[PDB]
Amino acid sequence: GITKASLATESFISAASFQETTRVLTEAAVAGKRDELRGLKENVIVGRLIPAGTGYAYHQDRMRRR
Amino acid sequence: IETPITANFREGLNVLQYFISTHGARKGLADTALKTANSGYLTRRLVDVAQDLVVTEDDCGTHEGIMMTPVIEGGDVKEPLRDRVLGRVTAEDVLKPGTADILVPRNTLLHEQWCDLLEENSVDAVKVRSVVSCDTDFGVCAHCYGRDLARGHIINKGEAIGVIAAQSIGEPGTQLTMRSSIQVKNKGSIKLSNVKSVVNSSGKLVITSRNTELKLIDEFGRTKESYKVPYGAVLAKGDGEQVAGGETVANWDPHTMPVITEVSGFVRFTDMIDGQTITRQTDELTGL
Amino acid sequence: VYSYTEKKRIRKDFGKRPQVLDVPYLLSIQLDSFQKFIEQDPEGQYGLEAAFRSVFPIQSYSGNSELQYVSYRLGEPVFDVQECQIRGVTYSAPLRVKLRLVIYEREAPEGTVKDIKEQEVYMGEIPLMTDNGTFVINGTERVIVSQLHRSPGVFFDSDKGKTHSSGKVLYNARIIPYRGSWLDFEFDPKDNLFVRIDRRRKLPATIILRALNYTTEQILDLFFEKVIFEIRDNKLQMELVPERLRGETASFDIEANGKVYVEKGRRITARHIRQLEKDDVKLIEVPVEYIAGKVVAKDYIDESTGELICAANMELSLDLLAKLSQSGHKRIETLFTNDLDHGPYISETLRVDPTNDRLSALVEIYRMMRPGEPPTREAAESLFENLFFSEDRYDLSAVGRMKFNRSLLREEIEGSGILSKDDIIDVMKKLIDIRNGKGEVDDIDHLGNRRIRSVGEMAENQFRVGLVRVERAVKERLSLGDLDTLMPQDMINAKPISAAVKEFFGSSQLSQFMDQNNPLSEITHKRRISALGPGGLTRERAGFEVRDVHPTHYGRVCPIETPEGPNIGLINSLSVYAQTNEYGFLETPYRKVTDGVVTDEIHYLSAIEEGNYVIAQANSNLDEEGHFVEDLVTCRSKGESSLFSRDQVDYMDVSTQQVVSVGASLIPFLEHDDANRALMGANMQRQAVPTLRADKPLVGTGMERAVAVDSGVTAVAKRGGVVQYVDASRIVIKVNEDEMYPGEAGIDIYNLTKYTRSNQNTCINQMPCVSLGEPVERGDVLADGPSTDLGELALGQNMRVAFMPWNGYNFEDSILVSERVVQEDRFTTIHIQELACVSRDTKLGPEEITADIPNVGEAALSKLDESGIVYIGAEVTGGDILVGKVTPKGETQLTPEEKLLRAIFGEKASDVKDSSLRVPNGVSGTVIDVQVFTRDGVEKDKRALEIEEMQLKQAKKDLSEELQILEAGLFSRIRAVLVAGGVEAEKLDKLPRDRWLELGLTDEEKQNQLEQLAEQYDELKHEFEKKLEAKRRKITQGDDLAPGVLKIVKVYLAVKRRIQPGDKMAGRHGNKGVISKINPIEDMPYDENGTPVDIVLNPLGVPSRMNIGQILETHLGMAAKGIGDKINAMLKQQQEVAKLREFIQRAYDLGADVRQKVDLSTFSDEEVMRLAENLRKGMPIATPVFDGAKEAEIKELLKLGDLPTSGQIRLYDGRTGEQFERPVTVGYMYMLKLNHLVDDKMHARSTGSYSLVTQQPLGGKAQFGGQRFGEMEVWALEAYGAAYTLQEMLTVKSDDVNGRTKMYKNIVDGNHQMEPGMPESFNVLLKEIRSLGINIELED
Amino acid sequence: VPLDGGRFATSDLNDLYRRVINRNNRLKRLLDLAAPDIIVRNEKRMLQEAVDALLDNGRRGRAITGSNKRPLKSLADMIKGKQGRFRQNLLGKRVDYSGRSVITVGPYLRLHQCGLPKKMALELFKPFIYGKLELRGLATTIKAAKKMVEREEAVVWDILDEVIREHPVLLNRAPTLHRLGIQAFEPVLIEGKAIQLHPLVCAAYNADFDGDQMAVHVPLTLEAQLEARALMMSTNNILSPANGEPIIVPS
DNA sequence: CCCTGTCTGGCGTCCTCTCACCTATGATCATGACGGT
DNA sequence: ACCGTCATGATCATATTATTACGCCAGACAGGG
Ligand SMILES: [Zn+2]
Repeated sequence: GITKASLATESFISAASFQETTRVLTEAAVAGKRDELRGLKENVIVGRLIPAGTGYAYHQDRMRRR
Repeated sequence: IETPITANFREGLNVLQYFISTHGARKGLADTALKTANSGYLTRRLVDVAQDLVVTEDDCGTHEGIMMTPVIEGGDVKEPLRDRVLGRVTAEDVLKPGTADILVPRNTLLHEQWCDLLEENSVDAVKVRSVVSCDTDFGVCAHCYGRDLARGHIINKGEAIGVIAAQSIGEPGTQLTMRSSIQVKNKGSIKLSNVKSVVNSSGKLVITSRNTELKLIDEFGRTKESYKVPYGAVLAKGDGEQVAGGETVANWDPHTMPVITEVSGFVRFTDMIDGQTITRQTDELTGL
Repeated sequence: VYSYTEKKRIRKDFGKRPQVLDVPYLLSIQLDSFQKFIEQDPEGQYGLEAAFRSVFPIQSYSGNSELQYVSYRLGEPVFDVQECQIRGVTYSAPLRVKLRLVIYEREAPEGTVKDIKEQEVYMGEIPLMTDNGTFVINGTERVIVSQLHRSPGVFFDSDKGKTHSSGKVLYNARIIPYRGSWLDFEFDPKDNLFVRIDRRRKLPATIILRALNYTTEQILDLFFEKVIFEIRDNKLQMELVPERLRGETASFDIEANGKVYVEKGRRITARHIRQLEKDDVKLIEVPVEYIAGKVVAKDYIDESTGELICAANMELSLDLLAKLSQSGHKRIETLFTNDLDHGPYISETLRVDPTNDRLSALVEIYRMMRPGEPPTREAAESLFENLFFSEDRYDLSAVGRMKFNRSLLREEIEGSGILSKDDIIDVMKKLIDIRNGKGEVDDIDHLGNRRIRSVGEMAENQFRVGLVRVERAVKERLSLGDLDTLMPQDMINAKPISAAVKEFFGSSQLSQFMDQNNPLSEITHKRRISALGPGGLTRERAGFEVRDVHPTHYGRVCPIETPEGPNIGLINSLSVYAQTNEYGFLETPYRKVTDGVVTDEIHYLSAIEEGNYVIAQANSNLDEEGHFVEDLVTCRSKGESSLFSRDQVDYMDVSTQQVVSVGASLIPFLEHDDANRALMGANMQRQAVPTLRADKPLVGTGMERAVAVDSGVTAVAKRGGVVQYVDASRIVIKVNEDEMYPGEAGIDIYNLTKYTRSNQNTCINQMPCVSLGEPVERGDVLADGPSTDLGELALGQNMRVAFMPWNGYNFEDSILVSERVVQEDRFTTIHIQELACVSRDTKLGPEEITADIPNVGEAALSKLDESGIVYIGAEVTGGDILVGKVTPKGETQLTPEEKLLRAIFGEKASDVKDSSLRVPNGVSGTVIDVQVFTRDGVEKDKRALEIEEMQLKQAKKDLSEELQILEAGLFSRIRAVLVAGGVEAEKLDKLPRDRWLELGLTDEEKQNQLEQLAEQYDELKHEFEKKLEAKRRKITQGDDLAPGVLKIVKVYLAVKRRIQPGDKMAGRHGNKGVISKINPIEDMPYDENGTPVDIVLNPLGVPSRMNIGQILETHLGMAAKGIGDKINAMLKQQQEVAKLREFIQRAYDLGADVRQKVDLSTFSDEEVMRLAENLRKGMPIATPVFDGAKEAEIKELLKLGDLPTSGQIRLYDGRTGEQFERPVTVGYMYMLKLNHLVDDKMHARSTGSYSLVTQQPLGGKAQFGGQRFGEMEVWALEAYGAAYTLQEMLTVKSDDVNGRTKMYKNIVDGNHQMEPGMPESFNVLLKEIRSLGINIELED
Repeated sequence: VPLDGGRFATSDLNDLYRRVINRNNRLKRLLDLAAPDIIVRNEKRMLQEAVDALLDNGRRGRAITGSNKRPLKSLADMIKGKQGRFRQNLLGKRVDYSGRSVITVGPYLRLHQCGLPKKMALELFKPFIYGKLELRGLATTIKAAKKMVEREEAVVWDILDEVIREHPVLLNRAPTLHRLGIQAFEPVLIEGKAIQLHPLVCAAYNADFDGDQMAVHVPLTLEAQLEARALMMSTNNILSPANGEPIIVPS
């Protein structure tokens, strides 16, 4: 279901901007999880270009130049 | 309430009629002012499950996609195929309903001109590409989404479709509310699906399958009606037959589950002993 | 006959039903409750005496001392209301209490105390109520709002359907005490019976029945009947009453008297019961399988062994029968446990019980209350006697005992406040009866179960909580000191009492700030039945049913006036005629319809007495005697409307206005509006603003005079008489002699309230409306208030409206207004703002109020005096300096080095930062009142002494005018005395006023009268002198301030706003609208007479938003103005009074059987000219709510004027000058300006201040802030492909500080470019997550 | 920070940290004081509960409180909830160069332009006006320009009509549900104090004119002006994205 | 040992505007007014 | 009129109890056929 599916994501900021932050931050902390940003709300949190709209060319460029 | 409000607003409502009116309107204001919270929380859950999904390819390179048919509840055909397969790219190439013709090719967007050439040929159902069958890792390819919907063309490489989709489902959350036998209507041809049947002694084709779908196909090829016929019903008609508009074609009794047979012969009571297994209840008002 | 202000302008009145009970005093809830609270009340209850007699006498911890209670008394307040609002004090009264201390001796607490002491003691300050019904807490006039909560008593609810997911309903029985521990009996799906106390852990219910010292034999004696088995020679025979066998299938062939009655396999019919009870069958025969599961009642013991044969509440087997049969018992008592009739709920409950006696039950109850501690029999007895059975911790009120006896079908409604054994046993009996299928459950929203608290009861409860804290303190101190040496003011201290009552009146959830911008808004905020607050429900949790109008709100709580939004139906408003019962419920008047005749006696029914009887509807036709003219009449029996016969009715409603409130009974044609639009119309009629010259409603309901006079904005005459001196400041009434006291000679002075600030920044003015030499009657208006006119209620103004689409400028709901409206200055209102400048003492130095300001111009300071505080009456704009204040700062770390350096320069060089009080951004207006509050011991500057001399001369001149005009009336009485019995016609007025008091006269009542008037003269002289000295010592002395503030300068601006595109106007039916274009005069659609229409509405709002009442109001307003134009035509031609009398009489008859029936033949040729002087701007018409003016009466009144019958005039155009096709509707609608103006919402920000913890801009308008680019807007920009717009929308424009300074340099140099960086609030997120044990980083 | 007065309105975290440090100092002194076993067990237990109350208050039994009965807000309550950092300061932010006022009709407009008042226009475009004033040469330092627009002389309105001309703004109605609730217009200056909004566009915003309010936002940088003209312009949103139906239907 | 009531936690709409208001106390040196010489 | 006594206001650390009245809806837990 949609709230169990958005809280079970491979990106803990996406699952922490949404409902309960305690459960998700302890699960991510004891798992040692890492957030390869790669979505819209991680980049709205961290303050950069959205990887969808005009910023999709910027993220193509950055993903190409690694 | 069994006593209505016989006075309109140009005539005056008296006191009791206005008080019953206030019952009916206070319920509506409470429903909107509490409905809006669930509508907003639904939009939030939807844009946070979507949140990631970006059109990131141009073709996933597949041949799978869902089978768009017109939807029919049992009344007249509710939503036509041109509402469901408008601007969605076909999965395999649609055969023209005559015989084995390449009417449309296998990766064409179906805009209004293609949908009119679909409606002229009375095309049954289209196997079309759906987003849930997209093979793209981490995103949706540009063909399996479909038309842009506010642009005439296909979706561009990039445009966030998860967020516009989540907003478009959750945005009408305010307008939504919060709190015998089969009689045919039109005149056409009969077809049966999921059917295993047998002819009774009288002639009415009874069915030995519970899950039988009774379709009414017209003289053109498209499916215009559909119904669900239970296990053991008295069908007035048969397979492939032509009927008249309004003629009863089905009959059953839902309060009496039929234990009808396939063959004939004599009846024996196997493991039926009166006193422990079955009981003797002679009827009061009839005697049988 | 009519009162003299009702001969000024007599309102035309339609309406058919002759009234029998007039509208009561609309503020009776507040005033009657608080009069019930504070008054010397004998016989114990109610009031403060209930608290002082329930918490006292405080007796000590066995020290034989006791602090008992005598009486109480409130002294006068030190400050009256006006000085209290000006200065800022509470409006309180000191509560003196006479307490007594007694101290008993040793070995005899029934012996003599050695010493007593009775004395006066100070405790608390309770705030009094003003005559308007409001409190003044800290200079701001506040209202405590009535609460609607659950009635104390038993309550049998049914948890229907939802539990256990199998449809088996539960039943709980919540006992709701007024003060103490709750008690919930309930069931469970195993059909066991479970008690709980205050929502704690759950126990089986009969554990409390053992706690009341019941043995189990007595419990089964109570909760079941008995079945008798007699062992008489054959198969253990049975006593049988066949009523238990109603529908049971027997296991054998029941025969008796040698006759087969009942067959095996069949059930016992009712006629077989009749056979067995007709033949009087007693003993029948049972098999050995019949008592295989029968449950024994009491214990049987064997006499030989001394053991127990079978325990109580146990099923019987073969061996138990074999044991008790050979022990000598012939009688066997069992229980009847049926499927439908009587379940064994008590029996299964006792089988779940582990306890066996009183002690174990008390131990288990003591253990579920306080978990995990050693119980002791004394502690368990003390706890269970202090839960329910003590006068201290448990108290149903009289309301609670009434509901608890009524809902258990008792007789006496009087009982103790504590429970007993019979009470809990009757609760369990009624719960088992409801489970058995007979009797009904009780709904919650039924208004026989919703009590109304008010100001008096809630203040009593908060005062009682203060008293139980102070009895903790007094029990501490009384037995821990030396006696006798102390007095009962060293023990009791006034801090918790005053803290409790000051916290309740100061900040509660029900002591709220009065919405005061309108007389209507006052008088409908004081009448409010809020469901929220302490003890009630909350907005974001509940619910569905409580937000819905129950069928018993009819005539108690208004159905249509409630705030839409998050709390609909919780902020209910009380109706017009609805009183409050003795206990606290709601009651409403009715008319006792005896068998044929509607008797005109009123008779108050509550919410549960209404249900049993049958009530006729309000507007039922009756022919002059009371006989109902139909033979089917619409009535309502038990919450359900129907059609009943002519003479089975028992009550009729009083008047047809009683379902609605006073907010929504000033709406004309209410019966034509759909209820949503009537709701929005009543709410916006509450939200109006007072204009400059309020006019009148042409189409009212006649309810305006009750709302105006019964509020407190007009100056109602106390004693009637003759006016002597009218002025814009004061009004002097000379009291008539047939209304007048013998002593205290008496001519009254009304000091009006001129331009001062309301709470909503409006301008609460009072204008005198009487002439000079004019008679006034007792109970009559003298001075109109804000939004009043001649004692009526004029909220907005009435303007010429047309319904037509006009070139798109009224598209959705907009309004288009001619410039003729703004030229007439008719929507110009007066606001008063109160700007304040405090001057504190910092630790860098004190601040000054000097006029010298660093780095400003002399032209900016020319509006100041030599003292630095602005003159009275200088029109300022935004940015002008009102109070020149500079920060007295600096301080260069003291020391000798700097000590000798300060001598050279001298004083302060420039260590004064500029922090003056300035006008807010974008207003104007006039400085009308300046106050200077100064701490005593600080030098008062020049303008402070100037204001003190001004107020001192004003007070002395005003009190001298009081004494002078009062003694002018007194000497005018003295002259009237001396003429009778010893006249000096021409001799008296030559000899002086001193030698009138000592002139001789005959010893009669006249000489005694002279002695009375003389001593009243001398007493008023001495009283004048002492109160002048008291007023001077109140003015000249210092003022209390906050700790560490030197002086406060307050400046009152009076802004005078106007109209503009963007304001919100609305009618009285829900037709809102932003006024969209202020057209010139010429563009308006005019008609074939010449007059332009003022406002062009939009027709398309009528068929969807179904408020058809505004079009009938428009047509009747045009009829009213047609009569007014014909009066203006018959008066402008200077016609004699005969033709005016003819036409006014024809315009006042005009209808069906109506109530008005005036005649002008008793107005005598001078009042008719003045009545026509008041009717020439239109004729006011009353239209009561549900008994209004029908269509044919509007047509007949439009025929009296020469207007067209259909109401529609053909209208030309202003632009083209050619006719609009299909003639349009014009008329007058009474439209209101709302105070949602557009130069209070408009705001803009380039770059302002930034917040401190997260470097983002501030929020609001007063703080110069930026609009919240919220979360859904971020989603809407993700939904496009706008990526750079969102990046600068949440990095550059908002948060990143180096990013935004780079941005500002780049914008002022022309280079549109952003250097992005990181949000600083994300670094705040890193520090808050990192401040836990979590290690968040940034890789690479 | 102190509020208006002479006292400091202290935060809740300072109460939490100050209690943990008070208890930790007491426990060091006791462990120093060689107290018996009970002392140290209650002391360490009070420290455990103090730390557990600092981190996530109220997850243990009934939460501690300072004033008056309301519990005080801890670190986890600075993160979680509707008013934490995610939902209140990182997903939604307060925003400079933004404005808000009551809307009204103005039917003379073309559907790519909206009316915008002169007072709001001179406040939202202060840096562009400063840059324009410094380009002409009328003034010298920045102060002079801020005095000029604080006085509002006769020459800054031509400057304002030359910074408006081709510069779109984002109008936004306050409950934005779908993407058609943020649309970009070109301003046309209004004598008045109310945003004039083209009527057809109202059916997209669900905006009637019964007292509604809208916010204006200014695209500062150049890529944002181009995104407002090329993606978010009101001429570009004539079909609703939920279907194929036109959203500029005449109402 | 697989169903099962029962208990515990965790959600519950966005944007805006106006107003008022944040424990009690228990103990003592030193200032301040009152009375005798 | 000066000297001595009762009274009354500053600064200052001390550290937590006798109310209940949402409505689902998952998720974990002891109980028992
Ligand atoms: Zn695909």
